[PDB]
Amino acid sequence: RRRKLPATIILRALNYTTEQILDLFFEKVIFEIRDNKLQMELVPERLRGE
Amino acid sequence: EFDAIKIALASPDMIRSWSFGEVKKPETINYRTFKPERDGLFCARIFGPVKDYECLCGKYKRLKHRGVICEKCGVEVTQTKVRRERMGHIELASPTAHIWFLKSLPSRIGLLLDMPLRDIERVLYFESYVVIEGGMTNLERQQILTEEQYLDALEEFGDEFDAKMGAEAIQALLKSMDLEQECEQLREELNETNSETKRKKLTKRIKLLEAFVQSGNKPEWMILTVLPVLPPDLRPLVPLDGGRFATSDLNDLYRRVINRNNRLKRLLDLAAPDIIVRNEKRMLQEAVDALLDNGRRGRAITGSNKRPLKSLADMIKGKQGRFRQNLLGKRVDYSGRSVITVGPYLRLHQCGLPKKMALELFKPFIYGKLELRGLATTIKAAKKMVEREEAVVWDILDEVIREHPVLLNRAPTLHRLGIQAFEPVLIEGKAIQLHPLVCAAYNADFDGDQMAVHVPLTLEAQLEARALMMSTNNILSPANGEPIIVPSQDVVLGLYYMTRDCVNAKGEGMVLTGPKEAERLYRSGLASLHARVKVRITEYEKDANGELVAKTSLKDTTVGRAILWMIVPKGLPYSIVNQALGKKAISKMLNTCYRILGLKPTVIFADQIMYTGFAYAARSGASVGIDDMVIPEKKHEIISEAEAEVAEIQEQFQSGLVTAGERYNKVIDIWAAANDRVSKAMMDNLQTETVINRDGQEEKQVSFNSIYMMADSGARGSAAQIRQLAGMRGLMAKPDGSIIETPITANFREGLNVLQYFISTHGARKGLADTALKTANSGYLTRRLVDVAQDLVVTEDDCGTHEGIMMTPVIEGGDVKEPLRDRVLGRVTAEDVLKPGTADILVPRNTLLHEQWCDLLEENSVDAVKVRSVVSCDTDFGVCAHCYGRDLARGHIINKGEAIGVIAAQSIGEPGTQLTMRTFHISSIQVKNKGSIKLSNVKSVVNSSGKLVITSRNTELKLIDEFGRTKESYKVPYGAVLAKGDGEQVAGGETVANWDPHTMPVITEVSGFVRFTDMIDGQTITRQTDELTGLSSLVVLDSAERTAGGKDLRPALKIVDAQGNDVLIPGTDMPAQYFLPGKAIVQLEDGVQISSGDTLARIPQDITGGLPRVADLFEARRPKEPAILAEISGIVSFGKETKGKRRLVITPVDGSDPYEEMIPKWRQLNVFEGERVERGDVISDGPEAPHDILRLRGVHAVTRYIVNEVQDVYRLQGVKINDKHIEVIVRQMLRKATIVNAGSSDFLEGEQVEYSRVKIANRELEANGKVGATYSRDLLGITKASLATESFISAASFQETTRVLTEAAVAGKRDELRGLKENVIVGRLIPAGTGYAYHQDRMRRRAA
Amino acid sequence: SQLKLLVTRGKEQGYLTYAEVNDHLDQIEDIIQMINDMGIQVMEEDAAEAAAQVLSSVTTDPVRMYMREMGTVELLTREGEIDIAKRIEDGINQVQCSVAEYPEAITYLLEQYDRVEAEEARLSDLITGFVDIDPELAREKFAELRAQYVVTRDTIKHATAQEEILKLSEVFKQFRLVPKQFDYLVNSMRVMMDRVRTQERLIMKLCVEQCKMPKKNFITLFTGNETSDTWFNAAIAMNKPWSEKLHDVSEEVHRALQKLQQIEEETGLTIEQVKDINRRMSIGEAKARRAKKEMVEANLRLVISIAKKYTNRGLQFLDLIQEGNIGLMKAVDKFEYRRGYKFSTYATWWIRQAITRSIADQARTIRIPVHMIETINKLNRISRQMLQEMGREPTPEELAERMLMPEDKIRKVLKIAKEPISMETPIGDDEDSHLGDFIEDTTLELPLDSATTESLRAATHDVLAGLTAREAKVLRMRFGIDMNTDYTLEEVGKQFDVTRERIRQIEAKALRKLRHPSRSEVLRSFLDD
Ligand SMILES: [Mg+2]
Ligand SMILES: [Zn+2]
Ligand SMILES: [Zn+2]
Repeated sequence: RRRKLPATIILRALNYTTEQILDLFFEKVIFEIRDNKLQMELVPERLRGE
Repeated sequence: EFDAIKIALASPDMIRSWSFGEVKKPETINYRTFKPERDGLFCARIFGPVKDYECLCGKYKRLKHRGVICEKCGVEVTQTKVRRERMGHIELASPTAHIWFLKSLPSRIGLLLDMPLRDIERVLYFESYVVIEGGMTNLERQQILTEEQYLDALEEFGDEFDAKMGAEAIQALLKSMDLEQECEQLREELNETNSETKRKKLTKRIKLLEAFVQSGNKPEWMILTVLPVLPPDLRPLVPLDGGRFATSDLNDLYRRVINRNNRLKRLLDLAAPDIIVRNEKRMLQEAVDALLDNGRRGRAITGSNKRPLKSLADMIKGKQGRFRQNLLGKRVDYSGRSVITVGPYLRLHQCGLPKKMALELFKPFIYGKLELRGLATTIKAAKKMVEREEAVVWDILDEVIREHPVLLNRAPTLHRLGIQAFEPVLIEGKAIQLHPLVCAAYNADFDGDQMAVHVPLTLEAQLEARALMMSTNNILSPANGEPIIVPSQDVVLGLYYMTRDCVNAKGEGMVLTGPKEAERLYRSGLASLHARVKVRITEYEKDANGELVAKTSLKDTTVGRAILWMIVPKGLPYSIVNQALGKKAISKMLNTCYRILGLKPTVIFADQIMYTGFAYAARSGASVGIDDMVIPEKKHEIISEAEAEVAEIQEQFQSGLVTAGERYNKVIDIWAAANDRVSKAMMDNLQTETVINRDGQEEKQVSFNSIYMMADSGARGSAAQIRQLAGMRGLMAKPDGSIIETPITANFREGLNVLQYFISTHGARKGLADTALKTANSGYLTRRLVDVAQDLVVTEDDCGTHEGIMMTPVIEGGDVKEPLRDRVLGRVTAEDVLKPGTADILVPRNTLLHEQWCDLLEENSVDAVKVRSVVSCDTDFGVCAHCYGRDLARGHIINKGEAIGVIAAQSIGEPGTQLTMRTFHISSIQVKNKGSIKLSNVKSVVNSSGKLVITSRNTELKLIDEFGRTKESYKVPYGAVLAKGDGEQVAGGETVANWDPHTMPVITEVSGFVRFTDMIDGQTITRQTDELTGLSSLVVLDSAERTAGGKDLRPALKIVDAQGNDVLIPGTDMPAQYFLPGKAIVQLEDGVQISSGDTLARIPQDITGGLPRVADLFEARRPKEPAILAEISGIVSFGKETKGKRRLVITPVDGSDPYEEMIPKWRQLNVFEGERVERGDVISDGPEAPHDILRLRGVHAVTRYIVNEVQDVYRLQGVKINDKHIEVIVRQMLRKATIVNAGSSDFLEGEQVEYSRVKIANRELEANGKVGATYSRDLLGITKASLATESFISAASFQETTRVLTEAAVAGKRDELRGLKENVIVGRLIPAGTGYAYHQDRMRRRAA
Repeated sequence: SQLKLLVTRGKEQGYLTYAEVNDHLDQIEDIIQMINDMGIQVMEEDAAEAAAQVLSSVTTDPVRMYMREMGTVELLTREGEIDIAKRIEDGINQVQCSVAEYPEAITYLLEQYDRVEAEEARLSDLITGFVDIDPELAREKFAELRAQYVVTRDTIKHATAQEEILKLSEVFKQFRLVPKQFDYLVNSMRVMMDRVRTQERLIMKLCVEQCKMPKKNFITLFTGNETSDTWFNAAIAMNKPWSEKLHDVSEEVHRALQKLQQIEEETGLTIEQVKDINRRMSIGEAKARRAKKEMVEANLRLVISIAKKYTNRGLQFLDLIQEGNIGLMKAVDKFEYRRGYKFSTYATWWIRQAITRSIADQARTIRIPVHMIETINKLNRISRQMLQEMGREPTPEELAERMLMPEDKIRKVLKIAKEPISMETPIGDDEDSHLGDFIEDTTLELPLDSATTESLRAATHDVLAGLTAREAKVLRMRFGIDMNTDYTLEEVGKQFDVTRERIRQIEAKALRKLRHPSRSEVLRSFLDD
C-alpha cells in the first residue's frame, strides 16, 4: 500500500536494461537501410485492422 | 421554571464555584468494605452520602440529623440522590490545553492568535519556545525558535527574552493579549487590504475576535488550569452479582489523569531534571486531551479491553450518545408490545387488546378504581387481589377502558399515520387485533409483525389522542388528500366478484322492486349473485341547497351491484357501483363519498364496504387451482420461431457480418419481442377465454379464471406476474445489469431445470439484498428533511400579500400529465381568476379553492390562477395559514399551530420508500391533434420561402384550443422551418417546424447579397471547394483552423445590398454582417444574391428517477454540466480570445456590460455575439444549476424548477405526492441570504445572514425615516441549510456536536427555547401543536 | 502544490482512499484525519480553506517525542561516572563548608546535640553516623565542636577567629549527619538569605529602583561599608535631586538597616561573609545538582529496558517510564561509587521497586494492598507450578496444602481480583446496547410503595384524627410523625409536663385504645403476614 513507482523501476532493480526489457514486453518491428526509402519488413496479420 | 438556555466558557472561579471539594487521590473505594475512599473519585465529603440520610462513618443515621455534616467522617448527610448532583473539581499541577479549542476543525485557539495550529502544537508538546516580552532584539510575541536559537537568544542576554514553552506559554500569550487593540489594528489593516481573499478572511477573524469581545470571555479561560469532574453517580461503580464490578471508562480516565497530576506534583517538589518534568507535562496534556475526547488525539488510548476507552464527549454525540438516542428516543412506562393479527369483525374506531396486556398497562387505573369502589382496603390489598385476578377486576377493567384510548405504533413510523389511537376491546388470547383497513396506513402485513400500545395517561393526553390522533379522524393521507383507508387486498376481490356482469345466469333479465328484493332473491337461490338485471332503485342526488332530492329509475344492472347499493349512503349516484368496481374504482368511490357527504358517513360506509366485501369474498369461494394457470397453445410455436431466429443470427455471425457485441443485442431484442408476443397470446387465451351461450349462440365475456380475477381486479398482482406464471419468464439479467442472453423459456406452472433456477437466482439474490438495504436507511432522507424544516410552523392567520406562483399544467406536447385541477385543489388564490372574457372576476382574493371552485374553473377552462405559495408568504418565523392552504388529513383550511414542516418532511419522505432505492437512468414539432397554434416569444420574420422561421430563441409552441387554454405546447429551436405562421386554426397531424442537428443556421433577418468581410484564405479561413461535384465555399474556421495572420479578425458574410453598403440591422447601431464562429458551414460565394430570411450558413450541433437522485436534488449540488446564462438583458458581443477559455460580454441597451468570465469552448455556445438576450437566457450547455435559476430568474423559478423537478421523480415512478410539501422544504433551502448594501443596516455588505433579520430590519427601517437596505438571496442545500440554525441545542442533537458546542461556547450563545427539537430535549411542551397556547402566553409573560 | 493538488482532487472526486493519501504526499494518520473535513469524505480502500491552510503548513506520540528527546542522550563512561559522582561530592562538600562557613549553623548544631544530650532525640538518630561505633566518641566529638567554638569566640576583635571557626568546620567535614538536621539549617540558611535579600529589596529597591538612583551610587556607597548609615544615611547629602528623594524613606530604609543589623547580629558576622557563604554553596550546589542531572540523563536507557517487561499489566507505557525515572533520580542521591561500583547494577534495584511499588498502587480501579497483591502474585505463581504439575488444576483445597493458609483467607483473595467490567461494553443482539443499559437501580422507591405510604400518613392521620388531644399529640410526640421529631420519653415528659413515667402510661393507654379491633382496622389493612 506504499508509494507508487513507475512499474519498470522494479525491473531495472531486477537486473534489466532497455533492450531486453522492451524485447520482453513488446514485439519487434525492424526497420532497415535497404538503400532506398527505408525498406521495411512486416507481418501481414501483425498489421490487421487499422 | 427556567427559560433562555445559556452557555459560555467556564472560568476557574466558576468551576471552583460548582465543586464541593477537590479530588486528590486516585483511590476509589475500600476493597474490603465498598465504602468510598477519603477523597478519591468517589468521596463521602465531596459528593455526599451514599445511602438515605446517613453519614459514612455511621455517627449519624437518622432523618432528624438532616443537613448537619459529621465531624469525624465529615459527609454532609442528605438524600443519597445528591451524589448525582454534586460536582468535584481538580487543581491541575500545571496548565494544559483544552482539546476542543485546540484540535477542532476551525481551531478556536488557532485563529484567536494569528498562528498555524502546528505552531501551537510545537509549542504545546514542549518542542520550541514562543516569545513573549522577547525584548526589542528580534521578536515581540509570535515567531517560534529552536534550542540553538533559544540558547543564542539566552546567549548575549538573559534579560529581555521572557518566553516559555507549552501550556504556560500559551496561557501568558492569551492573558497578555487585548481584544480591542487587535480588532482596531486589523480594522485599519482591513479596509486598506480588502482584496477578495484578504477582505473576507480578516473580516471573519475580526468578527470572531469581536464575538470574543462582547462575550466577556477571556482567552486564557480556554487553557485549562482547573478541571471539573462529573458527579460519581453519572460514572457509577455498580456492583455486579458474583463479586465482579462494572464501571464506566470515565472512571479510569479520571484515575489516570489524577495519577499523572500527582506525579508531576512529586516531580515539582523534587526539582528533578526539566526533561523528565517536561515529559510529565506532555503526558498530562495527553491525558486530559484524551479525557475530554478521543478522536483528535492520535490513538484512543484503550485499556485491558481490546476496545478504545470511551471518553466524555462520546457520551454526548454519536448515535449511542445522550442526545441522539437517549434524550429523544427513550423507553416508556405504560407501554407494551405484541404480535398483531387481523380480527376483521371490529370497527375502524377501535382495536382488540389482549386481556393480559390490558390488565398490565392499566394496572394503576384499576387500583384507583378498586379503591374508589371500596372493593379493597388499601393499595397493597388492591395489588394482591388483582394478582389473584378475581372476578371484580374484570368488570372494573371493562369499565375503566371503556372510553380510554390507547396508541398503536409500529417499528418503522414513517409518516404520522404510522401512529393512530384506537379504543380497546378486551380480548382473550395474546395477539393484538387490528382493523384491516388500517394495515395499509401502517404498512404492516400479518407475517408476525408487532405493534406496541402506549397508554395516554393525562386527560389532555386522552383528549389529544381522541380528537387529533384517533384513526377515524385520520383517514386521508397527509402527503396527498387521497383517502388511505382504501380496501386493501381481499375485500376488493370480493367486491369485484360482486359487481360483475355475466351474459347468462339464474334469473337473467327480470325486474326487481328494489335492491332489497334483489338480496332476497339471491340468498334464496333463485338468481345468481351477478346476473344482468333491470332493477328499480332510488338515488338521492342532492342538488339544491343541502336538499337531498330523491329520484328513482329502472337501472339495468347486476343483482350484485343492486345488493352493494344498499350500503352506499344517501349522497352518491348509482353510476358508482354500476361498473366492474375493481381496486381503482372503489378507491375512487371512497374518495367521492368523502368529497360529497362529509366524514362520518364516509367512515361508516368504509366499514360497511369492508364488511360486505369480506362476506361476499367468503361466498365466492375464490380459489386458485393448477388448472387455472393456462398455458397458451401457441407458445411452443413462438419458442421455435425465436430459436430459429437466434440460430439465424449465429449463422450470420459465423458468416462474419456482425460483432459479438451486437449479436448479443440482436438476440436480446429477439427474445424480448418473443416475450411480449407470448404475453399477449396468453392474455388473449386467458383474459376473455370464457365463452357462454344464452339463447343458443355463444358470446364473449371477461374470463372467470380466479387468477385473472385477482389481476384484473387489481386486488393483488398484475398482468406481468401472471405472465411470469404461464408464459415465458423474462431473460433474468445478471446482478449488475448484464442480461443473460439465453432466457428462461419455462414458466412456473411447468418446472425449471437447474440452470433455469440458477439463472433466476442472480436477480432474486440482488433484489432481496437491496430490499434489505432500503431498511438500513428507511428513515435517512426523512431524517435529513425533518432536521431542516422542523422549526417551521404555521403561526399567524394571514399575511395579506399577493405573491405566489402562476399554476399551469405539466404538459410536454403529449397528454396533460397533470391537469390544473390537482395543482390547484386546496390552495388559496392570491388575486382574482378572470375568465378569458376579461371581465369575469371568479374568485376575488382569498377563496380557498375546494373541489367546487376548482370544478367551476374546470368547466370554465381558465388556466391562469395566481396562487399564493408558502415560499413567498410574507410571514416571519413561520407561514401564513392562508398561504399554506388546506391539504390536511382534514379537508378544511389549515389551522394555526400545525407543524407543517414535519408533515412536509414525512410526506416527501415516506413515499421515497415506494420509489426505487438505487439511482436508475433512462426532430420536428408535429401537431398531434386539432387546434390553433401560438408562438410565445415569436421573434421571427417572413423568411426565404416567404414563410416563418425562428429568428428568436425561446419560441415555445402551443396547441391553442378555443376553450381559453393551452392544449399542447412545444419548443421551437432557433431557425426552425416554421411551415406555417402564428394564429392559424390548423388541422391535426402536421409538422409545423423543421430543423437539423447539423444545420443550426445563421439565416438572414432581411435581404442582402453574398458580400463577404474579412473572409480571407490562408489568414482567416480555407477556400473550401467540395469538389466531389466541385462546389467551392468559404466556411468559417476556428482559431486552430485560422492562422495567426488572421486570428485577430472576425469572419462574417456581411449583409449588403446591390449598392455597396452594409445594411444595418434596424434596431441596433450596427450594420448587418453575420459574424460566424468556428465550423460555420458556408456555401454562398462572394457576390451571390439573397433576400429576407434565407439560409445563410446552417452550422451543425434521459431523465433519472431514483431516491438518492432526490436527496441530491434537494441539495442544489452543482451538476457536471452547469448552464450559466446572462446576467444582463441586452445585445451581446464577443471579447478576448482563448485565455484558456473564450471571452464575450452581454452589452446592455444603455448601461455598461462589465460582465465577462472564463467561458470554455468545450461547453458550446448556443447564442452568437450579436443577439439581445435577456438575463436568464440560454447560452451555456447541459443541465442548469438550480442556484443560477434563483440568482437570475428569482426565487419563484428556482422553486418551480425544484418542485417540478422532484415531483417528476415521483411522477416517473407512479407515486403520488402533493406539491405543497416540496415547497415547505424549498422555503428552508433559501432561508439564508447575503447583503447588497449596509445603508441603515448593522452587518457587512458582502456578508451572509438569514432572511428574517433583514426581513424585519429593512421593513422596519422604512417605518423609520432611515433607508431600507438591499440583500442577495442565498440558497443552501438541506444539510447545509440545516446547520445554519439560530439555536445551539437543535444543532447539537443532530449535527457534529463538538463543532456546534465549541462555536456556541466561545460565541457565548444564548438559546431561547423555540422550535420543536429543543423543547423535546428540555421536556417542556412543544411550541407547535396543542402547546401553541402554552407558548404564546409565555410571550405575554415575556412581554411585560 | 502537492497536497494542495490532492485537496483539489478531493474537491473534484469527493472520496480518496489510502492509495492517494499514501501516494500523494503517525503524520500519515494525522493528515488523513485532517483531510477528512474539507469536506472530502476520505476512506480506506469554515474548514475547506481552514483545513487547506493547515494542510499548507509543510508526530506527537509522546513515546516518539520521548525517543527524540532522548536522541542527544548516550551511555556515560564508567570512571567518567565516577568523575560525575566526585563532582556531586564536591558540591555536597561545598554545601557542608557553607553551613560550616556559618558559625551559628554550628551553634544550632550544638543546640540539637544538647537536646539529644537533654534527650530530645536519639544519640544515634541525631546524625547518620560520623565519617569514621559508640556515641560517646561522636558525642564528645560534637562536644569538641562545643569547646572548639568557645575557643573561637576569643578572636573576633578577627585574625585568629577566621581560622578558628573553620577548624570546627574541618572536623565538621568528616561527619555525616541525618538530612533533616542537614536541611533544617540549610532550609534555615535558605530562610537566612531570603530575609536579608528582602531587606535590600526594602533597602536598595526603594532607592535604586524608585528614586532614580543609579547603580553606582548604591554600590559605591553600600558595598564597602555595607552595614552602618555611612552608606545609606550619608547618601542624602549627595548634591543630587534624587538623593534629595532619599528623605521620605530615610526613616524607612533605615529600618531596613535596623533589620540588617539584626541580620548581621542574626548571622553573627558581616552579611557579606554569609552572602558569599551561601552564594558559594548554591554556586556549587547548582553545579552539584548539575552533576546529578548529567548522570540521570545517561541512565534512562536502563529504565526503558527495565520497564520493557512490566508493560501490559494494565499501565500506560509512559506511566511505567515516569515511575522508572523517579527511582533513577532517587538513587542519584543514594548511589555511592565510594565502594567502587557500576551504577547500572545499583539503579535497577531502585527502578524495579519503582515500577512494582507503583504498579500495585495505581493500576486498578479498585486499589489493593501491596501485601495483598503480595498474596495474589504469590498464588498466581504458585497456581502455575501446581496446575502444570499435578495435572488439571489447583483446587483452593489443594492450595490449602501447598500454602497452609486456612483456605477462607485464601478464597477471599481469589474473590479479590478481576477488576470491574467496562460498562460501555457492547452486548450482543447487534443492537449496540452496552452493558450499563441493563443495570437497574436500587435507590428508587417502588412507585406503588410511595403510593402506599401516602395513604399511611393519611390513614394513621385518620385514627390519629379520632384521638384525644393528649393521645393524638403524645403519639405524634412519641413517634416520628409529621416533623423533625422522635423526642424521647423523658423529652415528652418535659413538653407535656407530666412525667417520664406517666407518659408511658398514657402512651400505653394510647394504642391500647387503638389496639381495638373494629376501631383501628384501617392499619389492619397495612398488615400482611
Ligand atoms: Mg411485515
Ligand atoms: Zn458522620
Ligand atoms: Zn403564509
